Amino acid sequence: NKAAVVLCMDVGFTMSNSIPGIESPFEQAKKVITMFVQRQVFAENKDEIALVLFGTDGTDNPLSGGDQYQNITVHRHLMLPDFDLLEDIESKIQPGSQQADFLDALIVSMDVIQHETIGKKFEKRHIEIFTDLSSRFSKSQLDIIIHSLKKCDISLQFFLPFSLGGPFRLGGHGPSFPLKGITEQQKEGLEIVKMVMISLEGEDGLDEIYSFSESLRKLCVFKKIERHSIHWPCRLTIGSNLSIRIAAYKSILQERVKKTWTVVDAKTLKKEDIQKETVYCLNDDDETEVLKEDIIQGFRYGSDIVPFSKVDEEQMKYKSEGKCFSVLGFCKSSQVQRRFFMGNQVLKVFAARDDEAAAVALSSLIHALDDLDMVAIVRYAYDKRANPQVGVAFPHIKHNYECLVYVQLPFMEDLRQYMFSSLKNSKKYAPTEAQLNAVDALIDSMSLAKKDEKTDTLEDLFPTTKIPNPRFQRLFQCLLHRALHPREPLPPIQQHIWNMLNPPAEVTTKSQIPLSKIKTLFPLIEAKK
Amino acid sequence: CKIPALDLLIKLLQTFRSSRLMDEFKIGELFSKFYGELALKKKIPDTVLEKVYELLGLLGEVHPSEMINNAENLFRAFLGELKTQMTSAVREPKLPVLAGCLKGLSSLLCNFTKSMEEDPQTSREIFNFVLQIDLKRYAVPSAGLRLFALHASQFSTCLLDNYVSLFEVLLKWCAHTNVELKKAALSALESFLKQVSNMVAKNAEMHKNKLQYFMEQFYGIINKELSIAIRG
Amino acid sequence: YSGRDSLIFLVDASKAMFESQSEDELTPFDMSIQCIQSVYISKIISSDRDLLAVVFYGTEKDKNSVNFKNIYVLQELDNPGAKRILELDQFKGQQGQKRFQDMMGHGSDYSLSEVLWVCANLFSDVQFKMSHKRIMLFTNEDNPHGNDSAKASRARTKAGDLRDTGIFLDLMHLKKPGGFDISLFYRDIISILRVHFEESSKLEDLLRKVRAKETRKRALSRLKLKLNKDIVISVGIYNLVQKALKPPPIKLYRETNEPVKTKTRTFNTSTGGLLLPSDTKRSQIYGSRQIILEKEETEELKRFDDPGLMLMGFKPLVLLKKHHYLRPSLFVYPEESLVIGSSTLFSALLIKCLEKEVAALCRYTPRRNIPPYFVALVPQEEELDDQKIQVTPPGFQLVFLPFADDKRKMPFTEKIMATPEQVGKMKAIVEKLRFTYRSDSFENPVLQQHFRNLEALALDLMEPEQAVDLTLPKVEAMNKRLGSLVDEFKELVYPPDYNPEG
Amino acid sequence: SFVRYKEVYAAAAEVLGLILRYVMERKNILEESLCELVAKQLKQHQNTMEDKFIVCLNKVTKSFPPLADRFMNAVFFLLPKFHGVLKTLCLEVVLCRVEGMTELYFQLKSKDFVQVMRHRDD
Amino acid sequence: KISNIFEDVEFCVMSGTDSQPKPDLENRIAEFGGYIVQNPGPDTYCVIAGSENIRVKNIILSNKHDVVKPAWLLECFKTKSFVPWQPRFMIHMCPSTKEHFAREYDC
Amino acid sequence: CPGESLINPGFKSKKPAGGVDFD
Amino acid sequence: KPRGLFS
DNA sequence: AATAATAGTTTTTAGTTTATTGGG
DNA sequence: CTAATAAACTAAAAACTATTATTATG
Repeated sequence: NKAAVVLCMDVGFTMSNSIPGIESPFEQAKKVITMFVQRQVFAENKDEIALVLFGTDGTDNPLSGGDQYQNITVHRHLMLPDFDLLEDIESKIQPGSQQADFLDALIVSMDVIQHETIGKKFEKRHIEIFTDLSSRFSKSQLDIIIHSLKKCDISLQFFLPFSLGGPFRLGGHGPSFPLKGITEQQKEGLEIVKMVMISLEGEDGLDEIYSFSESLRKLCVFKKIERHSIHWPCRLTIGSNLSIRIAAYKSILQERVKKTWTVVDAKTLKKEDIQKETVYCLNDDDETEVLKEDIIQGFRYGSDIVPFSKVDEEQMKYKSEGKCFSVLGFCKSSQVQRRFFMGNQVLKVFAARDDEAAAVALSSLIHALDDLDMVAIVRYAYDKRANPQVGVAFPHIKHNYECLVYVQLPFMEDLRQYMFSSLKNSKKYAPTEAQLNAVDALIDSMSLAKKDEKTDTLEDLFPTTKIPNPRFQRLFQCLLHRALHPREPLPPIQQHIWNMLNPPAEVTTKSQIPLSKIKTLFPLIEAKK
Repeated sequence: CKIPALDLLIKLLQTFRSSRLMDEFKIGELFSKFYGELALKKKIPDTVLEKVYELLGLLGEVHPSEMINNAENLFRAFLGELKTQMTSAVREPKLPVLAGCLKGLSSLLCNFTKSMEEDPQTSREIFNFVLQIDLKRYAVPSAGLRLFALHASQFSTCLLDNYVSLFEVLLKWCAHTNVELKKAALSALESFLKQVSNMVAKNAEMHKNKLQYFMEQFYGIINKELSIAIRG
Repeated sequence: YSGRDSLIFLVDASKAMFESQSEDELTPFDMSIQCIQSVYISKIISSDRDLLAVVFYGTEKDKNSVNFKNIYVLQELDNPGAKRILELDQFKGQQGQKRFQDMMGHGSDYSLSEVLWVCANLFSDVQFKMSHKRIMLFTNEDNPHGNDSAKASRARTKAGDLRDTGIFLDLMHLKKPGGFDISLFYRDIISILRVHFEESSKLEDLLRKVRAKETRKRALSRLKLKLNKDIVISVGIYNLVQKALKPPPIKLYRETNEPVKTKTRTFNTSTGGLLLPSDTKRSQIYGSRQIILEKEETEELKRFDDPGLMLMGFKPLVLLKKHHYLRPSLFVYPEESLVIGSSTLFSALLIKCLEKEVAALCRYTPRRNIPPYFVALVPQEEELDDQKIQVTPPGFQLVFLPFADDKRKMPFTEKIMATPEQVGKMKAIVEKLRFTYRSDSFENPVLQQHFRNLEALALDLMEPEQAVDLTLPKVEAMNKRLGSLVDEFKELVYPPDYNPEG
Repeated sequence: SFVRYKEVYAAAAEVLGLILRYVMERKNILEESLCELVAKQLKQHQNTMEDKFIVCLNKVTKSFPPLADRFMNAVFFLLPKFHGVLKTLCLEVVLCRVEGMTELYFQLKSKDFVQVMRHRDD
Repeated sequence: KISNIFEDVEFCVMSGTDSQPKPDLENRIAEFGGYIVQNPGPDTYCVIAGSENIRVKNIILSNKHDVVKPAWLLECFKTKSFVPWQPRFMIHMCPSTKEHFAREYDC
Repeated sequence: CPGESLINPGFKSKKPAGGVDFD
Repeated sequence: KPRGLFS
């Protein structure tokens, strides 16, 4: 279903003035809208997007009247996002000398939503606000806005160039704004934003505020109009006397390309001009033509290849039942290693949804398996056209729900005997103690973990799994460029891609001296390519 | 398609060179056969097997319009792959065997086609300018020098530029081991001198290049250097 | 690469091979027949690339180049085809051995020096890099050549010289109502107690057809891990597990069995003539505009980093989620060819990351035309079995990390607890259903069925061998070890009238 | 034993075979232990591939025939493997053993003397 | 060849090992004009049945070909005349010989 | 060879598949 | 909980 | 008168074909 | 009021041994 998301973006000259050495809030906001809108148009999102702009010299809003709702220009109504949206983001977004109360723009864009949320189906109605919190304003409608939001079901977010609270990086790991360089106008705006969100959402109101930098390298940008992957409605079976329905889900699922490169002509730019055929012709006798069924299949057999059609195999091959998830037995959790984790997906499976008895049964599973340190062997079959597989099932407890994770297990044919040697047997390559201490000093200076103080948990200085694939970012960059600049070469790789790709270089500065220790203590020759 | 295929290709080659213009017109069918065979989307055969290009280069036939038109498609594909592989953008500024084979093809085909009546001339010129290293065998640069020597006139008005750069590249190529490089560079250089002499004879800007490039190098020259200046 | 395996098969042609203490048990000849058929099938499944031969002695009719009488060779060193299987199954069976006696000799004098000579010559005939020299005799008496002392001496001299040349002979215990004793003519002429009245020489496993397949010491890929930008480590990346499947359809002509050349061709719709690579443009029509592009920059977007590894840092293993698992884990072994001295470094870093339990997170690019992903490196130590043979290689188990867009969303689930009695109920259930794990006991029954079908049709059997579906529980013992636990847990959790479905 | 160039073991086998023809100038042999060492080296990493093996066997047996007895079958085994001058090397090696001539007719006919004697090389 | 009546009748020789080896059957059918193919072709009318295989079972599952025993073709050959189909060698026939059996008798 | 299948020495010795066996 | 341009 | 890239085998593998559900 | 989705299916590109012309010397 569609979503009626709108944008109430500050265009005032306050953010258009960049602080020397710090990226302008105007330009960071432009970066965020560009990245969101390219991820929206290229994915061809059906959710309707509109836009109003405050801090603008012009005023063409339906709520005019003077000193309120003024200096605010509504540009795009709720229709689909396109490349003309990119053009307007790049061209029409200009430093707006005029300033206005952002609350009036909020009410303008709410009226815009009400104008265009009708006549179209919608599973979500939304507004956000780009603001450096330094634009001229008067806090008058803020609580009126909170009430109007509660009465119109419209969600919000306020972005700042300022961080919420590592090398200084934009789109990477580290700071992206001075920690105390925010003006008192920005501080009072932050207090207003905080109170608005704690009145609207709740304790996650501080979990409601974010910034441009982490936007420029993460994909939460698409979390609440998001629709989860297709579930697996099936029934796990216990031997021959028990069976419970399931709603399986694939938590880890590597993202694929949505569109392949269609082979169009170079003379008319058409797939229609590109017609192809496969010619089965005997590899000898001047390529004697063979009918597409006169070619049949064989299989390799020892020192020969026996002709063996697929029909003879399928007419008796043991085929899977279909959507069936049959348990086989149980093994200890210590008997399974990550090397036996087969497949690319992670089946974050769940019991029968909306069946609280299934929830009780699943909780019993989680508790007893955790206490027994015990894993389950279940035969899995996606459907009848999918061959059966063996897999390991182990409990996975989240802070809000217990769950079971199913990962495919290997067969005997999967295993390969690849012999190696004993590294510790290498007395000629025994690690000298000084080298070991240099390695330890490096690792300590190279460690990417910080023990979170006043807690008991540990952090990672380079959390990567929470970051999307960097190739899609530059891929869409070049896609939009080539679309807009077919005559111009593809753009280079954005710096933020390196920043998100590179780890915190402060750890590297720590490791510098131990790096010298290692390179002095270890003889490492090189082979030329 | 293997060493037998390689030997077959060279045998047919030497057959065309030896026997020609007696029944070497029964090959247009075979020409189109090879044209479609290479035009196969599943083009497996190795770059060594690409001496077919010299085979595709044809001089034993009266050349009906058919292979004349097919030659344009040949040239576009060849310039495309030259651009692809010359640039290091494919992890290689390298062409293992394709470049010399294309040189031979164009040598046998440009004889009757593509003089300076069109822009794509200087387009195909751009590729040979980079000719860096050939690792002790030095086939491709000398091959390009020979190819230019054959169709130097096909490149006039786009060689009246960069007098020096072409001058020193000719000097270095003729001053390198594998003396075939030397003689190919000498032939390309003398063809270059022929063309520049004709054009400056027909340039009203004669005095310009005269006091600009010819007189200076001729005085500066004074092994074969002095002989080369004498020829110039 | 390492050499191949030479498996030499040689049976006696006499009455001892054709007789038993109980003829219901298949005679030594026929028993050797199912042994050779089974090992041929196993080799076809697993290692159908080496060379296998069949030769006879004792037969009064001989056929060999040396013209050694009573030494008749049947098949040269050959890969086992269906032809060999069928031509050995005709003599398979007690009726088949009578056919053998009729059309083939059985029972005559012979010298072991003769068979050693002919097998040495046959091994001399091969033209391949070689590693294994295995000769497998088939006889049920040790004496017959110890009877002739000169014959025994020359035979043992020849065998000793051959084993000096690496020719490795393995004794096969064979059933004999008189016995097949060792340390009488054996343990002094074989390179390596009971009178071996039985035939136990691992013949059980020789009859155990193996549905396995693995390559011969094949290198997957060797990479060079750059530390920061200049210090580089040569590493060998390998797997102890790799997906296997049925061989792909080998296309062949239905009228000649000849693989028909399958050449595809894109051609102009305007003309019908072939499309040149220039004629085709890459297009992805986003919105209303068709973005036209080409292959070189397409892969230059697919590729982003050089083949190698770019280290990110060190982190305790606790910083990874158990559900976080991108692609199946690999193993990393030190390599001392491109960078020498990295074995000392590998041992040092292995021990040090063992001490601090710090994983090596790394930006990894296997080759060109592939994005640099992020991988977790955990020290995978050497594990020695009972005989101190490394069952887990020393090195690093490399674990792969997904991305934010590479994780689908999970709808919120209720965490509704279960009473401790239910927990104990399933604890008893699982304790009844408890056993150990071993991956060699698990297979794909579909794949096994494929293998058996292909064999039996190539074997021209009236019926395919039936794959055992080990991916299905035994319901009898299941309900035996559940009993009242299932319905007790039901009434504890589920209403009796409300099944989990409907 | 070192093999980066043919010359190393070539000249080495030269001098060692000469030793074998001149240890006590053949008026005595008490350093037969040294000959055992060189024979073990012949086994040591030259009974696996055995290419330089035949070369050193050549050079030592030209000066000292009575050593190829330990490798008769070996040279019989590797003859079909070799096809170049290695064939002639093996042939002269077995030619040095007139003492080793007890019965080789069956060997050569089994080792297919026919092809090489038909194989016309001067 | 010598007898055109056995020509133009195509046999998918897949199993004939009862009393005479397969190559001899191939030679004799080549002499008498019956066409030979090793896998089911586009004009397959009859398939020889001499031994039980998985492929023979799959052919039995289909209804397109005649389960012919080699002794029947031997009788047709030594009598120098193709004989009409009658059930003493027959398991799975073709619809046309369903019509043939019907027009001569019942099953 | 210990730890190596006698059918294909150099390849790990194969034990028969057992499947599931409740205890 | 993100909302909007983070959705 | 010698050494040195170098194509010829396996190994995945990214797009491709089937359909099977999930809407609409 | 029509609609993703693995799966088996191809291609398809790259790594894995692996010999083998090639100057340098004459």
